[PDB]
Amino acid sequence: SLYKGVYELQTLELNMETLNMTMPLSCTKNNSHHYIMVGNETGLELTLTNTSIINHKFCNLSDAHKKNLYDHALMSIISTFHLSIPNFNQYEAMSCDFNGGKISVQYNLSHCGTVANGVLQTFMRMAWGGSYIALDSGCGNWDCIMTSYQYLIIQNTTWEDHCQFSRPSPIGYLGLLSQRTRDIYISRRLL
Amino acid sequence: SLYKGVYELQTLELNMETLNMTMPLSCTKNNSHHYIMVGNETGLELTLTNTSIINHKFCNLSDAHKKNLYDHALMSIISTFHLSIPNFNQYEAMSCDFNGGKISVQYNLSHCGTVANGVLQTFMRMAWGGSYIALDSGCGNWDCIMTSYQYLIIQNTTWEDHCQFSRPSPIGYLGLLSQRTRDIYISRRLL
Amino acid sequence: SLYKGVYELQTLELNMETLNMTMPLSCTKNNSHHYIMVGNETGLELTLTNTSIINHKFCNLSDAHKKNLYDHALMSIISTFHLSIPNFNQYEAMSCDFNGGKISVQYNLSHCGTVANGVLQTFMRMAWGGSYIALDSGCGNWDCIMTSYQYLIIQNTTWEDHCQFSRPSPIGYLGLLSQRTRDIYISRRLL
Amino acid sequence: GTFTWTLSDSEGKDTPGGYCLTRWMLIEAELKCFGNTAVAKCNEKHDEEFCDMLRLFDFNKQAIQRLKAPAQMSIQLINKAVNALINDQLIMKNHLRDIMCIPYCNYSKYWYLNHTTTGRTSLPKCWLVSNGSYLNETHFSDDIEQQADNMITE
Amino acid sequence: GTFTWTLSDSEGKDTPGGYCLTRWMLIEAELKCFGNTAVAKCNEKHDEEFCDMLRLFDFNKQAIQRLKAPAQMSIQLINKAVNALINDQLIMKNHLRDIMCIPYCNYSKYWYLNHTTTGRTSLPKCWLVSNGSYLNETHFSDDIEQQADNMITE
Amino acid sequence: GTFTWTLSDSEGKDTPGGYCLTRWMLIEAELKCFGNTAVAKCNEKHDEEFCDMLRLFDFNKQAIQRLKAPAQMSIQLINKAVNALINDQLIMKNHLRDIMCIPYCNYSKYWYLNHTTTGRTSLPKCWLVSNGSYLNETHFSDDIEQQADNMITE
Ligand SMILES: *[C@@H]1O[C@H](CO)[C@@H](O[C@@H]2O[C@H](CO)[C@@H](O[C@@H]3O[C@H](CO[C@H]4O[C@H](CO)[C@@H](O)[C@H](O)[C@@H]4O)[C@@H](O)[C@H](O[C@H]4O[C@H](CO)[C@@H](O)[C@H](O)[C@@H]4O[C@H]4O[C@H](CO)[C@@H](O)[C@H](O)[C@@H]4O)[C@@H]3O)[C@H](O)[C@H]2NC(C)=O)[C@H](O)[C@H]1NC(C)=O
Ligand SMILES: *[C@@H]1O[C@H](CO)[C@@H](O[C@@H]2O[C@H](CO)[C@@H](O[C@@H]3O[C@H](CO)[C@@H](O)[C@H](O[C@H]4O[C@H](CO)[C@@H](O)[C@H](O)[C@@H]4O)[C@@H]3O)[C@H](O)[C@H]2NC(C)=O)[C@H](O)[C@H]1NC(C)=O
Ligand SMILES: *[C@@H]1O[C@H](CO)[C@@H](O[C@@H]2O[C@H](CO)[C@@H](O[C@@H]3O[C@H](CO)[C@@H](O)[C@H](O[C@H]4O[C@H](CO)[C@@H](O)[C@H](O)[C@@H]4O)[C@@H]3O)[C@H](O)[C@H]2NC(C)=O)[C@H](O)[C@H]1NC(C)=O
Ligand SMILES: *[C@@H]1O[C@H](CO)[C@@H](O[C@@H]2O[C@H](CO)[C@@H](O[C@@H]3O[C@H](CO)[C@@H](O)[C@H](O[C@H]4O[C@H](CO)[C@@H](O)[C@H](O)[C@@H]4O)[C@@H]3O)[C@H](O)[C@H]2NC(C)=O)[C@H](O)[C@H]1NC(C)=O
Ligand SMILES: *[C@@H]1O[C@H](CO)[C@@H](O[C@@H]2O[C@H](CO)[C@@H](O[C@@H]3O[C@H](CO)[C@@H](O)[C@H](O)[C@@H]3O)[C@H](O)[C@H]2NC(C)=O)[C@H](O)[C@H]1NC(C)=O
Ligand SMILES: *[C@@H]1O[C@H](CO)[C@@H](O[C@@H]2O[C@H](CO)[C@@H](O)[C@H](O)[C@H]2NC(C)=O)[C@H](O)[C@H]1NC(C)=O
Ligand SMILES: *[C@@H]1O[C@H](CO)[C@@H](O[C@@H]2O[C@H](CO)[C@@H](O)[C@H](O)[C@H]2NC(C)=O)[C@H](O)[C@H]1NC(C)=O
Ligand SMILES: *[C@@H]1O[C@H](CO)[C@@H](O[C@@H]2O[C@H](CO)[C@@H](O)[C@H](O)[C@H]2NC(C)=O)[C@H](O)[C@H]1NC(C)=O
Ligand SMILES: *[C@@H]1O[C@H](CO)[C@@H](O[C@@H]2O[C@H](CO)[C@@H](O)[C@H](O)[C@H]2NC(C)=O)[C@H](O)[C@H]1NC(C)=O
Ligand SMILES: *[C@@H]1O[C@H](CO)[C@@H](O[C@@H]2O[C@H](CO)[C@@H](O)[C@H](O)[C@H]2NC(C)=O)[C@H](O)[C@H]1NC(C)=O
Ligand SMILES: *[C@@H]1O[C@H](CO)[C@@H](O[C@@H]2O[C@H](CO)[C@@H](O)[C@H](O)[C@H]2NC(C)=O)[C@H](O)[C@H]1NC(C)=O
Ligand SMILES: *[C@@H]1O[C@H](CO)[C@@H](O[C@@H]2O[C@H](CO)[C@@H](O)[C@H](O)[C@H]2NC(C)=O)[C@H](O)[C@H]1NC(C)=O
Ligand SMILES: *[C@@H]1O[C@H](CO)[C@@H](O[C@@H]2O[C@H](CO)[C@@H](O)[C@H](O)[C@H]2NC(C)=O)[C@H](O)[C@H]1NC(C)=O
Ligand SMILES: *[C@@H]1O[C@H](CO)[C@@H](O[C@@H]2O[C@H](CO)[C@@H](O)[C@H](O)[C@H]2NC(C)=O)[C@H](O)[C@H]1NC(C)=O
Ligand SMILES: *[C@@H]1O[C@H](CO)[C@@H](O[C@@H]2O[C@H](CO)[C@@H](O)[C@H](O)[C@H]2NC(C)=O)[C@H](O)[C@H]1NC(C)=O
Ligand SMILES: *[C@@H]1O[C@H](CO)[C@@H](O)[C@H](O)[C@H]1NC(C)=O
Ligand SMILES: *[C@@H]1O[C@H](CO)[C@@H](O)[C@H](O)[C@H]1NC(C)=O
Ligand SMILES: *[C@@H]1O[C@H](CO)[C@@H](O)[C@H](O)[C@H]1NC(C)=O
Ligand SMILES: *[C@@H]1O[C@H](CO)[C@@H](O)[C@H](O)[C@H]1NC(C)=O
Ligand SMILES: *[C@@H]1O[C@H](CO)[C@@H](O)[C@H](O)[C@H]1NC(C)=O
Ligand SMILES: *[C@@H]1O[C@H](CO)[C@@H](O)[C@H](O)[C@H]1NC(C)=O
Ligand SMILES: *[C@@H]1O[C@H](CO)[C@@H](O)[C@H](O)[C@H]1NC(C)=O
Repeated sequence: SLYKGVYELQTLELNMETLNMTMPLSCTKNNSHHYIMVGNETGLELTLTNTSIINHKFCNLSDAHKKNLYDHALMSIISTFHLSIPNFNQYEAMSCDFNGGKISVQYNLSHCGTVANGVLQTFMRMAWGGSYIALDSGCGNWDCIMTSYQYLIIQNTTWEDHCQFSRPSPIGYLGLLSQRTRDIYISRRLL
Repeated sequence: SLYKGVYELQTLELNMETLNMTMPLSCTKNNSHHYIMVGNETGLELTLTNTSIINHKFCNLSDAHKKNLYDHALMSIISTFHLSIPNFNQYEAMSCDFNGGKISVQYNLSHCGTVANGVLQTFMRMAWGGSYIALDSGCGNWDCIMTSYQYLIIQNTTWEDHCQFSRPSPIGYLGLLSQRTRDIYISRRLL
Repeated sequence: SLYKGVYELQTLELNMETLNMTMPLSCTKNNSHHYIMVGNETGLELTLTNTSIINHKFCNLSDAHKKNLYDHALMSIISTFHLSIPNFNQYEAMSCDFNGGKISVQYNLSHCGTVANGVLQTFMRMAWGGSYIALDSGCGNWDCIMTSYQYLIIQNTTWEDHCQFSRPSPIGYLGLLSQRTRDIYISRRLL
Repeated sequence: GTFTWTLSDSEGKDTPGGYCLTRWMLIEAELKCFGNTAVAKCNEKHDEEFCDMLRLFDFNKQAIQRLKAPAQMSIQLINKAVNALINDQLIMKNHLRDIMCIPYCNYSKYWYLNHTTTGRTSLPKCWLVSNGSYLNETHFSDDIEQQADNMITE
Repeated sequence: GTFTWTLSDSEGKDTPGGYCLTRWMLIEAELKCFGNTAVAKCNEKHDEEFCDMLRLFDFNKQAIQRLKAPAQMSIQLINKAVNALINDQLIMKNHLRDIMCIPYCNYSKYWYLNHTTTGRTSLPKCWLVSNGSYLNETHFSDDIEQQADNMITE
Repeated sequence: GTFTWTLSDSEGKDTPGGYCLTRWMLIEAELKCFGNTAVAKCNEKHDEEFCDMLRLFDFNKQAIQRLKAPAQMSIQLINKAVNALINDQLIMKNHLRDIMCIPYCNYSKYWYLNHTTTGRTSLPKCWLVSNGSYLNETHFSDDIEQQADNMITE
């Protein structure tokens, strides 16, 4: 395609895999499974599913912090995710399991103005590349965002070629870095 | 009023009522009463007064979050207000009552460098247009502003034509969103 | 030095000590002792040392807030410092003691994933003027920053002419203000 | 970051640009259209309150039009989106000028020059207030003269 | 605040100030260099996704080159340095456009004009998507025409 | 999102603009005044350390004058207002250049070109440091040449 007779239209497509060493890269495999790779050899896997892995209502973050045993980058990503949830006020909605240093978070997504809505809003920004196929509408709906799936499960995993549906991108995580603690409610006089 | 022969000076005034559908609008009725309207339905009434209404030192935020009977927008405004208070260190100054989902916050303002100054400091920014009359001096004194009133009471209320002194404006609320958590003290080693 | 025949190169140095009445100023005496000055008559001394002054693992921030005997600017600086530590998860590493209104914090630094690295990263930015001599390597290491000293002790002090190695400057503190709560971990489900 | 929201009021116009404040966005119920040259400065300048208000009004219009309203109102959309629509440090400048007894903008009233025959207008600038009173035009008449010079230059 | 990171690529070039994307930074493409006239626009404008990506790639290159790598990867460096490299409110604008069913940039594909004989190019602009489909080159042909009209004046 | 604080040193001058650093704002130097042509660049430039320092000094001057001091000083004012005076990401850039063993500005020393007969001056640029050693005036002589060419163009 020539414009003005002398200017030819040409296109680019950036390879963001090369950014793996310095930044978290997020992508989508299919409707339910999405991933955030932290370099190679490690990352998080976010699944919207009807099968729960945690049947209890504990999130022993203090014991996990005392023992360490976890990858600090993955816990940083989890902290950014949770602090990016707006108007989170149901502590039983979120349960965890950090035994042995692993990461295994479960948000109970069980219509407008609810905890599941905020969790899905943060989920689709953490995986902005291809999350729209997972949500019921994918557009024209922010506050009443919803998914038929009942649980959002975030688990540490290993690096594989997951990025089938959307290319890797750090844009979702880097965008959510500014959203931390902006819509959290106060639970104490002294935070 | 012509300049350079052909350029006429002309003026416009913005009607920010129409922004009610998207964001809060804060404005002042008299020196003792200020308002933050959310929608054409709800909002917060902020009164500087010598009359207490709670008369106890409890603020059960966690139970209110558990019951989830409150308006999320109003609790978000309350959280922004509290997190915008610089150097808040006396939890006894703030009392609350969220029984049945209502909002009833009370700050005890009973000269320079203490909690009453910080509460007034955030108050005169949350309702920026027209809060200057409520204070002893509109300007000149900043690091310790004072008012003769002893309590600041924030209560959820229904919508009414309240701004008689200043027009509605979102600027007071939108300014304080970046002020959240910039001057909060640490209360725990792990926040 | 003349350039283009007529343009003479000239230089100026800014005396930032005149900014003391509005903001903190950081400087360095030697490799171990560094200072933050809040105007005159007060400030913080940050000392890298192998001699600990606190043997217990308490800090008791809430009691200090309740008694309210401390300088608010210094406690604000301490809060900014602590909230600027990335990935702080070992609460026993930091002890402190505010008895009588003083300030005395002690970070236990006893080589890439430990709390000592985060504490040193925040330290060399709060005292950015001359902290490079305080470290094992001047530059080229960020994630694995280390110093041979085992403790970082932050104590309130008086004003003297300490700024021997580097000039007073607000740049480190003003830079760390945007860093508060940016790289913290979640400890409770409801913050 | 900095503001990025782009105004879109091009359909039906003489030129592809500008922006029109409709009857509901203005006191006294008038329609005011500003050309492409005036509104194009909002893309670059970081110290214009009127441009921030234009972005806020346009965002309100687009959000009401294109996003489904929740049953109960939420202020969740403006909280995230504020930094892309306004410079909050411009609000900070006006608050600082307020507390130091300097004239400041409260974002209500604005002034602009209007060419008599061509109808060309400048980007509106905010009418400052001190205490409870607007400034007279004599307090900033030299700024109006400089604006007239700028319009004659272009 | 505002991005400040500066691109540094001048060795072996006919003039300083350009920037070159290598084969590793591109999907199924070879080395591609953009002159100083286009890359220098990244120092001022606040609404170009490509400039943000250039700063990200340059920061990644410098960080891998100059900083000692840890045993296990840490994301502290980008978590501190992100606001100096990119405009996060540009990401916010693109996401707001996405939820509003407006075409938006996902930061993957970009387009530029290229003079056939001289080889000079414009700054690449992002190719927008909507519900997984790229725009079809007729949805923004007037933008391409305006871009071509901008280079002839240079 | 962006600095907005405006400098005002118009009294007694031959032009309304410009700004003057007194002998108290400088180390071992007398009064130094810079004209409108240089200081006006601070309104737009997002990567000039000297402009940020000018905003800090002006804010300090007006703050100690126009606001009542408390009995014991508070740092609340700068803690809120830093983002309206300076670009914190410029400080982040200098920190990043420091840790990567690149020359960086510590915000102490600046250089400018002064015309011999006219007295006109450039906007001062920061003199960089590496491991406590300033650059030697030959490490950036081409930048000085470019600045001289820029003023000759003006
Ligand atoms: C980096 O920079 C820091 C800060 O400047 C610097 O720290 C200082 O180091 C010096 C030398 O180690 C310290 O000097 C000693 O301090 C003790 C403690 O007293 C001080 O504090 C009390 C209040 O708590 C004050 O009342 C008092 O005036 C001091 O300020 C003093 O006791 C020492 O004085 C005695 O020893 C000196 C020899 O070092 C004698 O010259 C002096 O006359 C005193 O004699 C006493 O000691 C004898 C045994 O040594 C004894 O026989 C006598 O009977 C008598 O008791 C001395 O002043 C100073 O306190 C440190 N200050 C700070 C702020 O920490 C670091 O040293 C420096 N490091 C590097 C790399 O250079
Ligand atoms: C921005 O938007 C565009 C358009 O919506 C989007 O482009 C799409 O990206 C996906 C993911 O890369 C592409 O899907 C690929 O299609 C090819 C077809 O040959 C497959 O081979 C790919 O699968 C292989 O490679 C994957 C990655 O290594 C492996 O994980 C997989 O197992 C296979 O080996 C993959 O399915 C899709 O073709 C494009 N579509 C278009 C129109 O270009 C882009 O991803 C979006 N980018 C961002 C940053 O979100
Ligand atoms: C910015 O600064 C300006 C100047 O200080 C400030 O203008 C003032 O705004 C108030 C609020 O609108 C005006 O007060 C009005 O005055 C008229 C006089 O006829 C009254 O009729 C109005 O009351 C009616 O309408 C109210 C709102 O619906 C009702 O609540 C009331 O019951 C009445 O029906 C109202 O009192 C005042 O006149 C102006 N003054 C000037 C100098 O123009 C402006 O409000 C500030 N804006 C912001 C955003 O803070
Ligand atoms: C930015 O980088 C430059 C270059 O690295 C750096 O310059 C150095 O600053 C220090 C601190 O001012 C200077 O040290 C001074 O040197 C003279 C030499 O005669 C001494 O007299 C000074 O000591 C006296 O004054 C002190 C208080 O200022 C007293 O505490 C002391 O007891 C003495 O009375 C002082 O040591 C050093 O000379 C310069 N070096 C150069 C190359 O200019 C600058 O500090 C850095 N700025 C920042 C903000 O980091
Ligand atoms: C996720 O949240 C949902 C609720 O939103 C949880 O489901 C609820 O589980 C409780 C039991 O813990 C159910 O109560 C039970 O109801 C049955 C039928 O009335 C009754 O026979 C039992 O004695 C008990 O009262 C509740 O009905 C059920 N509600 C829904 C919506 O299913 C779910 O357990 C949570 N999942 C996890 C893993 O936390
Ligand atoms: C992560 O990014 C690095 C750096 O871009 C990639 O490593 C490069 O891989 C190519 C292809 O094999 C080599 O030619 C380069 O020399 C490598 N560069 C460096 C600095 O090591 C790496 O392939 C990426 N990893 C993944 C899993 O995609
Ligand atoms: C999305 O992809 C994942 C990963 O391939 C699929 O999960 C796999 O499903 C197969 C078939 O049941 C199992 O054998 C694998 O063990 C699963 N892998 C994991 C990691 O869970 C998933 O089914 C796909 N989703 C959809 C909707 O097609
Ligand atoms: C999630 O992380 C855990 C903890 O690091 C992983 O389990 C470890 O796996 C390594 C080998 O990769 C073993 O040497 C460790 O002993 C395991 N630790 C424990 C406590 O069992 C786990 O594999 C990761 N999960 C996934 C799905 O990759
Ligand atoms: C809140 O703002 C909306 C617009 O966002 C206002 O509704 C408009 O009201 C005018 C006057 O009646 C009508 O002509 C418009 O058609 C309405 N617009 C819409 C989109 O409904 C509403 O009046 C404002 N509410 C208050 C209390 O002032
Ligand atoms: C400010 O206005 C409010 C109401 O507009 C005044 O409070 C009212 O006082 C009357 C007379 O006692 C009561 O009947 C109303 O119930 C009160 N209303 C509310 C909402 O509390 C208040 O007195 C006014 N203040 C001043 C100083 O004039
Ligand atoms: C608001 O704070 C004031 C000041 O602390 C409280 O008044 C004190 O109450 C105690 C307990 O009855 C008395 O011993 C003091 O003498 C009172 N001090 C003053 C200065 O009056 C007041 O009770 C608090 N109000 C509420 C509602 O908690
Ligand atoms: C503040 O909010 C409370 C709780 O929503 C309001 O009280 C409720 O009012 C509704 C009708 O609007 C009733 O159906 C509920 O039963 C009420 N709840 C309770 C617990 O009493 C209250 O009216 C609001 N306050 C004001 C001043 O409007
Ligand atoms: C802190 O800053 C103040 C304000 O600039 C300095 O006080 C000035 O000191 C000089 C020299 O004595 C006087 O000529 C000025 O008149 C003073 N100005 C004011 C407003 O007091 C003070 O010196 C600085 N502090 C230190 C320790 O240098
Ligand atoms: C650190 O702060 C403490 C507490 O303010 C200072 O000790 C006080 O000093 C004043 C005089 O300056 C006395 O009136 C107080 O009684 C002291 N309080 C206590 C609890 O001892 C202390 O001097 C400061 N430290 C330094 C090194 O200056
Ligand atoms: C600082 O931490 C070190 C360990 O990192 C502590 O030293 C340990 O003390 C325990 C007993 O409490 C001994 O069993 C260990 O052998 C010690 N380890 C080392 C490396 O010395 C030290 O006590 C801590 N200091 C403070 C003041 O809490
Ligand atoms: C958390 O701690 C409690 C303490 O009673 C324990 O019962 C529970 O099993 C722990 N949870 C996990 C997931 O380890
Ligand atoms: C501190 O400065 C103030 C003026 O700001 C002065 O009155 C006081 O005496 C000074 N104190 C000391 C110890 O220098
Ligand atoms: C900095 O300079 C000192 C000598 O003053 C030298 O010993 C040290 O190795 C240098 N460090 C670096 C990082 O070059
Ligand atoms: C400028 O003047 C013309 C004619 O008086 C008028 O139609 C137009 O509305 C004025 N400008 C604006 C933007 O109101
Ligand atoms: C503001 O105006 C009122 C009169 O409406 C006056 O009483 C008050 O003193 C003024 N305040 C200042 C600071 O000038
Ligand atoms: C503005 O000018 C009028 C006369 O035109 C005068 O009455 C009024 O007091 C002036 N206002 C101020 C605030 O100076
Ligand atoms: C520039 O040089 C002239 C020479 O007379 C001097 O008067 C003036 O102060 C200098 N200006 C600056 C900013 O150094």
